[PDB]
Amino acid sequence: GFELSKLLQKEHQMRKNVIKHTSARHSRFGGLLSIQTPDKTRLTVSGSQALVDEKIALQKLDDSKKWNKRIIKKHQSVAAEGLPNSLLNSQTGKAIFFTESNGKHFKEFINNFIDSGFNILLHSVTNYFTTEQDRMVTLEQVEYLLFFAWFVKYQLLRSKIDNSADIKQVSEALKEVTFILVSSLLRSAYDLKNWTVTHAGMIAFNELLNLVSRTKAAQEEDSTDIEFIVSRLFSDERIQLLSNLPKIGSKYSLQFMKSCIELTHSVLKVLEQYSDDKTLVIIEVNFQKVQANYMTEPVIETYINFLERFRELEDDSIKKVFSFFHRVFVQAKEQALLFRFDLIILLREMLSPDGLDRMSRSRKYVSQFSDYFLARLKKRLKKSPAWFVGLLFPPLHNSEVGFYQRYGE
Amino acid sequence: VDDVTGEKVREAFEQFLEDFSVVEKVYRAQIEFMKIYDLNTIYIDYQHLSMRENGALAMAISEQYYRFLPFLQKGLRRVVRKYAPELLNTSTSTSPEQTERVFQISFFNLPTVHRIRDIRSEKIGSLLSISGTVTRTSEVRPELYKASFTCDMCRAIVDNVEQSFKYTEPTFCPNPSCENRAFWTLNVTRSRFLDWQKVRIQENANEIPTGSMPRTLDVILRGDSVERAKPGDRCKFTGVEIVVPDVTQLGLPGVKPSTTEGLNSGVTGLRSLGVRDLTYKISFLACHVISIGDQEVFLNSLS
Amino acid sequence: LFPPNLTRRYFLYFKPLSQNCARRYRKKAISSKPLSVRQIKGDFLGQLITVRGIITRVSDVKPAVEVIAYTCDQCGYEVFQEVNSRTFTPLSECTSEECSQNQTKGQLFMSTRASKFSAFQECKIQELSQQVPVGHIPRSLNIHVNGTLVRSLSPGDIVDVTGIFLPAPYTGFKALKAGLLTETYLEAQFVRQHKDVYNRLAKSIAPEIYGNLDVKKALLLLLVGGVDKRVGDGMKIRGDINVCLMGDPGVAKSQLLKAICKISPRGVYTTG
Amino acid sequence: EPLRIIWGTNVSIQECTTNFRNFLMSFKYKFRKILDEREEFINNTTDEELYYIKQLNEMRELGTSNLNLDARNLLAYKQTEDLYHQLLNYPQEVISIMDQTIKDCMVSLIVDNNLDYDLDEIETKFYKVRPYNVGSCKGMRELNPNDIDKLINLKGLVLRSTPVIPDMKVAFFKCNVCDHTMAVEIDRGVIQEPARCERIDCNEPNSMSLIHNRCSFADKQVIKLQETPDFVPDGQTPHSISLCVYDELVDSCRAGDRIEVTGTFRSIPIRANSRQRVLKSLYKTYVDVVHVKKVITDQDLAKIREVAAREDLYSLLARSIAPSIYELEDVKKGILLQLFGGTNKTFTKGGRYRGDINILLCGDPSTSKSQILQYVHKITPRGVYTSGKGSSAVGLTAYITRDVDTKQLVLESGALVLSDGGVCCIDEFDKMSDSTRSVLHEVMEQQTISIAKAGIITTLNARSSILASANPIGSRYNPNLPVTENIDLPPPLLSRFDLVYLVLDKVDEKNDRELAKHLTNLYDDVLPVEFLTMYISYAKEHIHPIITEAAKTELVRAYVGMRKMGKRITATTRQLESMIRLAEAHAKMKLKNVVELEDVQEAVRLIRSAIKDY
DNA sequence: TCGTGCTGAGTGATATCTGCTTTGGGTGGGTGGGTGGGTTGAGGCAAT
DNA sequence: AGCAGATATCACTCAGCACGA
Ligand SMILES: Nc1ncnc2c1ncn2[C@@H]1O[C@H](COP(=O)(O)OP(=O)(O)OP(=O)(O)O)[C@@H](O)[C@H]1O
Ligand SMILES: Nc1ncnc2c1ncn2[C@@H]1O[C@H](COP(=O)(O)OP(=O)(O)OP(=O)(O)O)[C@@H](O)[C@H]1O
Ligand SMILES: [Mg+2]
Ligand SMILES: [Mg+2]
Ligand SMILES: [Zn+2]
Ligand SMILES: [Zn+2]
Ligand SMILES: [Zn+2]
Repeated sequence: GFELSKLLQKEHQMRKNVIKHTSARHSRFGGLLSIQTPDKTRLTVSGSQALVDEKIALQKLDDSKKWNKRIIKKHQSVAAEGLPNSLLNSQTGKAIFFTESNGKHFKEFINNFIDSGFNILLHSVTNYFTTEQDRMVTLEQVEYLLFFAWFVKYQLLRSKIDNSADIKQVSEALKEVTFILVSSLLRSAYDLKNWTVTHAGMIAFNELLNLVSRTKAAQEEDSTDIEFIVSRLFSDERIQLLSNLPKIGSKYSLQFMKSCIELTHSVLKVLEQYSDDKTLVIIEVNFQKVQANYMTEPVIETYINFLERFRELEDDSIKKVFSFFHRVFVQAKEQALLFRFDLIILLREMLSPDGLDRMSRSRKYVSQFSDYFLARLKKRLKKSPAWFVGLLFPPLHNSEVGFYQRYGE
Repeated sequence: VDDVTGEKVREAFEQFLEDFSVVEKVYRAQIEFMKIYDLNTIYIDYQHLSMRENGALAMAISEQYYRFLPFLQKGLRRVVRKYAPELLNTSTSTSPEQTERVFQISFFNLPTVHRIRDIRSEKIGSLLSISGTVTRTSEVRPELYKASFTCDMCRAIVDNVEQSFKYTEPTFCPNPSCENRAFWTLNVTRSRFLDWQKVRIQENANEIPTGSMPRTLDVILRGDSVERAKPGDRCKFTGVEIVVPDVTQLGLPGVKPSTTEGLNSGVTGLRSLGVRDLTYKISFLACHVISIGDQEVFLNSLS
Repeated sequence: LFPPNLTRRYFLYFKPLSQNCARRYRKKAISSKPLSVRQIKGDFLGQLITVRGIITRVSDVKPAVEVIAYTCDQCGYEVFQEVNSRTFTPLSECTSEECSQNQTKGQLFMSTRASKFSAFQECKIQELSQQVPVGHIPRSLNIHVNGTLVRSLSPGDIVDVTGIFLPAPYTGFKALKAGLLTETYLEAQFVRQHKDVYNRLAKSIAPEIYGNLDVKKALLLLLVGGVDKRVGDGMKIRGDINVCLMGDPGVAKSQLLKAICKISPRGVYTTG
Repeated sequence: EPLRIIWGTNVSIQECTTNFRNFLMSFKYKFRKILDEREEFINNTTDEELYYIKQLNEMRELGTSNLNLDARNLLAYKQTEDLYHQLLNYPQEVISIMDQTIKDCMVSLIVDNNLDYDLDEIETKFYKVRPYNVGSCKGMRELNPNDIDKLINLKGLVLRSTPVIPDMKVAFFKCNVCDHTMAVEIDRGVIQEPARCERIDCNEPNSMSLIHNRCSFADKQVIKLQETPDFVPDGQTPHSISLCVYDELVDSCRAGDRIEVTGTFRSIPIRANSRQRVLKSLYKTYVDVVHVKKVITDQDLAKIREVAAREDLYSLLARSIAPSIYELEDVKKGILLQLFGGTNKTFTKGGRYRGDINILLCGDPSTSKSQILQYVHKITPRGVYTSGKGSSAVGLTAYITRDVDTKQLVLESGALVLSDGGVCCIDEFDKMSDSTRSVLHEVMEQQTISIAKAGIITTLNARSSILASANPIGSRYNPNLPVTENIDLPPPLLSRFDLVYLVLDKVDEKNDRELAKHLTNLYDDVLPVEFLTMYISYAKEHIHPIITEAAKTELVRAYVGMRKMGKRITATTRQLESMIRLAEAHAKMKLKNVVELEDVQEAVRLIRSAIKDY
């Protein structure tokens, strides 16, 4: 009942925001508006809201347009590869509605399995599969990776909630045999252009990085043997791969994008934490070099694309996206990247009364970022009038002027 | 995309039907009663609903009954499954035809009773009660509920085609190879029909303003509520106020489409309505009817 | 850029040629010569003729559209359309230069504020009794009134309507199905409208009858009907001096009835 | 900057908005008083206090939204004379601007006054303005094309009103592929259906379905109006105009009611046929109405109690009933007692005993009998006027008819049914159909009307009193013959009336002279008709007398004495129930809850006087 | 890892042709209905 | 004449490779 009341209130706020777009009188009342452009030409719009408001007038002008630019989406049927429906293609937010008793039974079963034999099952499976890697079909790779990722993440969540049950039940993920198996699977999937196995390996690697971060948080002296693992896993080739993932993410499904984003977040988190804590040797790790590696037009594009779908995401995805944006804008000072129009339009959509609920921390992040971005954009525009034109177009790649554009000096 | 709010309404409804008590359980016992006698309709007192959950559940159902009704049925089936597994299936040799039961939810005891003259468009899709005098009753007809079709070309089968106010047919063959789009034949053997009756009522004479023509309304009865109102009776109907389109306009197989002095102009712009317009009519869908106005067998009846 | 009729703020009518003027100049006045409905044949179509008869029906004044103004949601320009028929097809697509050039598909929406309308009234004129031949049924002719001539014709008035006899072609499938047979009407242009005290009054009520002084005085009293009906207590004494005449056949009851009804302004004659 | 202008004019919307806001914020009725040349009637409190601010505050307190605006007040203010002219010329845009401005000021009041009133409730409401008094009222025959799309005033009589018609406002669409929903507004009745799903992930084209029952609708109603009788120049058939009312104005005026309507004169094209976009040259005119006008308290209870406390209440009521009728005190008293009526008893084990009183007014035609019925109608809160064998009247019995308007079967109730709880006056009882007589007998016996025709089996309550009038067979009532022969009615039907009055115009010099004096003068306080009706309603609604032991003894003794008078039967048991009802009615008249000996004494006397005539 | 074509077949889309049917009236019928209109005059029947 | 369904011929998007930088 409490959740139902909260949802009803949310719908009430949405309806209230919708009300401003509806006319009190009936449709056939017949009010005609004339709006004057900066040049002396008058455009005609219909509707009471048009007369009473200007933003509504321009929105109607836009909306009334008939011509649509073609959008081509690269859709792959999961049944084609023989895989079942899973987290890879299931829409984000799709929730299995358990009953209380059934949920309790399922949680008890999973907890007992994780405390009894997850370690042994993972060890046996990893041995059998690394002994017979080449015979793997796509289904087995996806299956192994998804099982590993799901159970590791569930144990992490339960450890967070309950102080008793702890990481030592899923400690077998840390061991190097499983780690190298997962890394080889992901790298081969990448190389052969098998995007579904790529996605599964992405998820598994994200869970592994979160796990290793928790283990380091546990004890440093006991985590020297895990500093070894961190050094092994952040190999230059792997760095390159991880960096490349985001750049390609934009082409594929939403879920791909989200996994890319999350893995990026985890990678940067571990990199920064382990650079601050101590020195890293793979070849010493230069966190700034990696960071820089992460700063290019495809990455940003990817991010933008993912953020466009903000009415279906939770607050965590928005928080990660804007953490990345903060890294870009402030820490990296690569501001030219973000001086685009996709971001401006999307931010207007986010901050509009109809876009995001006022009572939300996501709106707080968006408002802070928008304030900073608008301040810096105003300063740049005051400096260089050319940037008004510039905004419209991708960055120039000219030796002469490129620097000037990018940094203003 | 799932309806998050609708699912929570189903979750709340399941608790109400399973835990409400007044001290024996009221609706758990009622579900058992329907199991023994093999009854479809289940009666819920609206007064009881308002008590549980602070009244949020009752208020949500009241405003939006058309929207949340499908989710209420989902919740009822789950509770029926847990305690009366055999109730889900419809009631010498093996019978091959045993389809799922079509449960009907009937409400009553609403706080307010409206007049026919008090009906407005703001309450469309809301649960409310009205009172009137029955004038005319139509005969009972079978109404298509869940149609099943077979492909002309490849003989493929399409099932569970929900029907709107008009006749509906598939558009896309489920066969990858097959190209059939607009060539279908209905299959009556696998289809499901429901009882349907049209009742015409008018406002009571006492409520009629002096020197005024009585107001009229159309009430539709389904399932067990059929043939429960006779002409001349004064009945109290509880149900949902709906709006009925002009099915003609929408386009019907084999049907050529086509007070107010031409000022009743319908809505246009639809694809279906290429150059035509759509008009609307207010009707009533009732789920509960109350008509205000040998030795061994007899002995058993008495207490 | 716009039709000339759109900005016109006047109406034009033709006054027939007076018989006196035509005879002064040795000419025949066809236009002003009265004609019956029967005498109006198909060879008179398209001419200025006069009709004599009694109006039997007049419709309500309604606005007839002549020029229709449209608007473009995208362009911002105004389009116009001329209507000279019973029916018209509305515009759907913009035809402006800007629209065409830019390829923008803009929808046209009717605007009644800037449109031009003219008052319209349809009347029926029927033959007079003296104009029908022997053993024939009277005929009627339609009349169309446009502009300021509206409200110049009322039922029951004998008039000399001058107008232009024109056909009314059908449109669409009706046109094809009808054939060569055409309806007709008259475009109204000019309308000419045709036109001791007690004892003396009593005797003058009905001179043709033999002297019945008392009955005539009673008829005068009924006709004047003087009364003060202002009780104000809930009812008021009836203000009508009703008169009833009863007698054997032979008295001129019908003559008194007809005369007293003719004199009265509101007198109505009916038969049981 | 974008500058918004009303199409076809040069008036700025911003200027109109600010002018209207200033007018609403600061305006006093003293400006109207000076404008109307009534400056010397100005007081110091009401005329110097803000008017529309108070109106808005009261509207917020009561939760209403509609605001009534007097157009003359705009002229009363210097700024808004242009706004008044624009409203007269361009009503639609000005009205929309006024609605938005009203909402803006309503929210701004709470914002500035930092009141505790909830703001979310205000934000979700729709506000409207209903201007009136926009100039002299024209006639339905004076509406030319020049008046199109302009604000007009029209007075007339309502003739019919169609049922509520749902008018679409917002269209609700659903995706067939992803179960995604979106609402699209409607402009000029055109649904703006999406070409494809708005979801990035789901871009499925041409897969949107309209859910009819999940859309937002409005109330519409069409009303036919006829010009007032004075508008007819010669006496021809009056013309009529069609009206449209939306939202609150729906059901704001019933048939037969004279109203004044303010609205916009509009023209709409009519399609030739249903298949095509083709339109008729001739346009249809109608009025978009924006405002419609139609042309018990503690103090009331105190006045009623004061009147009841008066000693000569009976005579006062008798005089007030029929001021214009001379020397019929007994008939007036009987009519008063019938109007107040007896106590209705709802018995368990016994059934139903009627508390109504029936009176028959028979006698010579010269005497005043129909005027008494008209007075009774004017006084009774509920009742109908009917004459037996009368086509003009609706009818005395329920019947099944056909609704010509709608071509529908409708059960229409008769005059007796419509009089439930009131007094039904039948002017001409003598001439009446056999069927009607049987219906009257059933009504006066069972108090219900039963019909079993047209497939309908129903019973209608007819708990109403009857006050009928009758005339003799010939030119006068012959005293020699008995009443039954003279009235020419069945003895059974004539024996059911509690009181039978024989008002006879006997030729007496004194009586004739006095009647002549009264009649010629027509060319003891009296109560107003309205107050008498209110008193009767209150007495019939609240007071319920009960019989006491003394009343029982008096009734028994009176009945025994009446029976002992007469073998001839002087009285029957009906003469006892009639006395009981009359005593209860008299007790009701004095606002007493107990029947005392005085009421029984009055009852025996009224009953006896009628019996003496019999 | 940017820029500039050359190739390219796939995935559209929109500019472009092929067949009803209609009004209303029996020069489409009564296995399309009579609550989608027409419709005043004669005729037979029951209650009166 | 107008309207709804359909054919077929019209472009445009992502796809990817050779040179050089
Ligand atoms: N006083 C009279 N002087 C001259 N002619 C008279 C007189 N009275 C009656 N008539 C003639 O009587 C003829 C027939 O009578 P009329 O129709 O006037 O009245 P009526 O006899 O009362 O009628 P009805 O026969 O219809 O009852 C009329 O043509 C009228 O000319
Ligand atoms: N007591 C009276 N006081 C005043 N007026 C009286 C009285 N008695 C008779 N009249 C007059 O007698 C006339 C009777 O008119 P009314 O309409 O009442 O007649 P009625 O009873 O309906 O007649 P009928 O039986 O002929 O139809 C009226 O003018 C009324 O003024
Ligand atoms: Mg005669
Ligand atoms: Mg009378
Ligand atoms: Zn098929
Ligand atoms: Zn245009
Ligand atoms: Zn969709």
